[PDB]
Amino acid sequence: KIRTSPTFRRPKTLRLRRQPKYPRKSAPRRNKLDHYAIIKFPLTTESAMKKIEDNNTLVFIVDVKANKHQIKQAVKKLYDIDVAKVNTLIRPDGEKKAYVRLAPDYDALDVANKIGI
Amino acid sequence: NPLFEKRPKNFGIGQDIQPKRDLTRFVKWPRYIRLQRQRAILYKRLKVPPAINQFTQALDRQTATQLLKLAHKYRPETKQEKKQRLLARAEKKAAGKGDVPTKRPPVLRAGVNTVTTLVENKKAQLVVIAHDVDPIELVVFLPALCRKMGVPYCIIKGKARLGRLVHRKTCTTVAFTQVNSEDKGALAKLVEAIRTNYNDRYDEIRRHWGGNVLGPKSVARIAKLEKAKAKELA
Amino acid sequence: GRVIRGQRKGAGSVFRAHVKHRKGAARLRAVDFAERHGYIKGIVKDIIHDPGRGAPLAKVVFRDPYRFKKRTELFIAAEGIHTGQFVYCGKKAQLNIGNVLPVGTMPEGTIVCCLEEKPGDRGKLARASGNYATVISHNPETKKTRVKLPSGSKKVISSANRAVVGVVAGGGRIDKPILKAGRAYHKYKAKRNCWPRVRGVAMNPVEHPFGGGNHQHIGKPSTIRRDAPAGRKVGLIAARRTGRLRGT
Amino acid sequence: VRPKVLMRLSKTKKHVSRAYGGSMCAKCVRDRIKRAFLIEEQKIVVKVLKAQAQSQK
Amino acid sequence: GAYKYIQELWRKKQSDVMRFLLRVRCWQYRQLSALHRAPRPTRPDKARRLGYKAKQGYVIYRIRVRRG
RNA sequence: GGCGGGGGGGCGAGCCCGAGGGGCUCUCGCUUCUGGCGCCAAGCGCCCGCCCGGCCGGGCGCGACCCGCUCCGGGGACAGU
RNA sequence: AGUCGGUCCUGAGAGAUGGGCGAGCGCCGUUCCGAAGGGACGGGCGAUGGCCUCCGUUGCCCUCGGCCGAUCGAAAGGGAG
Ligand SMILES: [Mg+2]
Ligand SMILES: [Mg+2]
Ligand SMILES: [Mg+2]
Ligand SMILES: [Mg+2]
Ligand SMILES: [Mg+2]
Ligand SMILES: [Mg+2]
Ligand SMILES: [Mg+2]
Ligand SMILES: [Mg+2]
Ligand SMILES: [Mg+2]
Ligand SMILES: [Mg+2]
Ligand SMILES: [Mg+2]
Repeated sequence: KIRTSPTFRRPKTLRLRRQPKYPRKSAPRRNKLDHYAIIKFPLTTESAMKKIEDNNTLVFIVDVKANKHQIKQAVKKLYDIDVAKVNTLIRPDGEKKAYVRLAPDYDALDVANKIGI
Repeated sequence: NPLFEKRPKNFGIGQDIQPKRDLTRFVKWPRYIRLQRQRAILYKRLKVPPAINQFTQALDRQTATQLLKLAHKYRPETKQEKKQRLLARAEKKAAGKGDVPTKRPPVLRAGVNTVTTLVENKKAQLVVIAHDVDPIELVVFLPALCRKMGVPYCIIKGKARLGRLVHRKTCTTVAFTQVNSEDKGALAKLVEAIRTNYNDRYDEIRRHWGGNVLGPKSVARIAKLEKAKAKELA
Repeated sequence: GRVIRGQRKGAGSVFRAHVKHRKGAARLRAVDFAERHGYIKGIVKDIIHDPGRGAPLAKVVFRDPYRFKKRTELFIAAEGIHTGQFVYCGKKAQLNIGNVLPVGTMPEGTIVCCLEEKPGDRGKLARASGNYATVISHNPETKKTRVKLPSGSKKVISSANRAVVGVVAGGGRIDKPILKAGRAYHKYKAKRNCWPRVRGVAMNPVEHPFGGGNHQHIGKPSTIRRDAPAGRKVGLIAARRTGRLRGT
Repeated sequence: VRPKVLMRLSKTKKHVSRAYGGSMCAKCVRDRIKRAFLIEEQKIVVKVLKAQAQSQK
Repeated sequence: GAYKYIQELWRKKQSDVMRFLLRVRCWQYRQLSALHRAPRPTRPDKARRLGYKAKQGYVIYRIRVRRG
């Protein structure tokens, strides 16, 4: 056992994987940010309908804790429509207005009827 | 066979590199090594008092093994058979109305106070003292006490080695108290040999001032200083 | 009173050394096996200007005898070395300019520089631009050595320490009159803020023990001893003599 | 180009076909040849000269 | 039996047998850190008359202060 | 990161007797004409399942000497506190 | 908004553990009195699962891995499009 290094470095000793004996909050703390609490209002204004005629671009208001991926998940999972891209902004009254341009198949007008705007 | 060379490197200075040599003396140990390495040195620099270098005047290797086989057979009852004895004889003494199926158990005693009572009242006959109980206060009253009482004592090596005949980690002291039938003849054959070193030479052990040994670097310095001073004389 | 200027140096607030663009310290090789039983081959790559120093600053390359690696170390550029020299350093180094070697192996009369105070501290005495110690009066037993430092006070040092042979380049730097305030200003701007020589007479009662009075005069005797408290050791500190020199 | 550009270029637009390709200035290559030859001859000459120093002396 | 002898040997703390043992242990502790764990009390009498019963739950922290 | 001891070495004159030989006592060591390269072992001595006396992958020793109580130098019972 | 920028990086400096000090909240301090790498590819065995051909996942083992110390610090410096 001929130690050819002039430092005594710390020996790599065993380390255990953690195994608890019991849960520590009894249940998974469920996601309160589902595909319902993300997408609050569809926007109905002058500019956000001009988008829907000529641009195939639905406009929503989304909770600010969401991101560009979860909006695409919520719009598919509620409305059965595809999403091309999301374009988000923290609106300066506080909410996150989210401009969603759909696929070239699905129609901005027929979906606008079925949600009512 | 055909074309294999030998390439000899020259490992001198300013040329072909050094190998992976020994490097045991030259390594920065952690703080807990260099304490425990200088500490063994530090006994050998300072002049120890005679009351504590009674250790390192130890019972030799031949005698202590003869003593351990003697001490192996008064091994106390382990808690598995302490369990088994009490569960056995309680049923035996209830089925055959056993008043005494046990006369006397002979065993060695363990611990210092269980020894020191028996030495003060002449109740034990051979005393076995460990080497390495690091509070040395627990020792230096024993070899004068067994001197004044006249119970022969031995200084032996391995505080764990006393523990192995007691089923415990350290044991520090074992007093042979009640010898067997076939074992007193074993005992006086030893107590002769143990008085021969320790008890008879108590005026010699009283004045062993160990230590005061320098380092071999500076000792070799004075030995070379003898040669030139002998060159003054030659 | 208020805290004087020379007391305000000791916090290192605006008086720390301007030390960003400095190119590294200037030390020798730490004493290893090769230099104590032989010599080792090294090449000067290039010599650099270390700002805040008027001496030039060498940068010598080597080879590590224990790991396959080249080491780049920074000597002080003694006079006459050029890029591409084989500085050979160690105990049995052959006596030329630049070859650092112990004082017990050079003969007395050897004009050296960057020699060491006590062995193994990597170069302390006579480092500045144009200074030289000269080993004189060896002691064979009791391995010691008298050296004349660039003051004149013969210190005796332990003789296991090494000295790069020759004078430090930049000899006779100060012979240029600086001659305008900006060139005085730029010299000390690279060093540290030690420039404001605002005289103790011109300033007030509070801020220096000399000031005040309706005429710019001291009044207090300017020889203040070393038994003084801090912020009193002003003027000529414990001067054993004063006035203009004479002969020696 | 810039160092972060250099992941894009091909491994001909970053060096020269020579040994010591993109690192030595092609005059130092043909001086490291001449210097590594003429010193190594002097190793052999001095080894067999000092072999003859160990021969007749 | 022996806790009277430990008491009496540690009592006279100026004699030769003990002034070695005090002086080495004064060297022994000074190279260690400011606070650490002695695993068991180095005066087993003196801990025991203050409340130490040698079982689990009781720790000794050997601790160092500066004089003056 | 090669410290002090003991062994190794005539490619050494040492310092002597003296016939081969003797170590009384020393010397230290395997790099200086050049802006080159250098690591991660060659080689040997061994023990293995391998193929009938063969063939493939492994292991250790020596190559890189033994022991030892501080890493090596520098102070020193002063400085210091 | 991948390609405008913050994010990332270090500069002067600011800052925790180790350690020191302190009656004390804590201050000094930035490699200093330190067992401060948890990574690696390859050899090896042991397990595991897929299509147990062969792969894939860990267990530990031989080898290197100056760890030159964390981390913050620029919307004008460095910074792919
Ligand atoms: Mg002036
Ligand atoms: Mg002025
Ligand atoms: Mg004024
Ligand atoms: Mg005043
Ligand atoms: Mg415990
Ligand atoms: Mg685009
Ligand atoms: Mg702390
Ligand atoms: Mg701090
Ligand atoms: Mg940052
Ligand atoms: Mg910028
Ligand atoms: Mg860019």
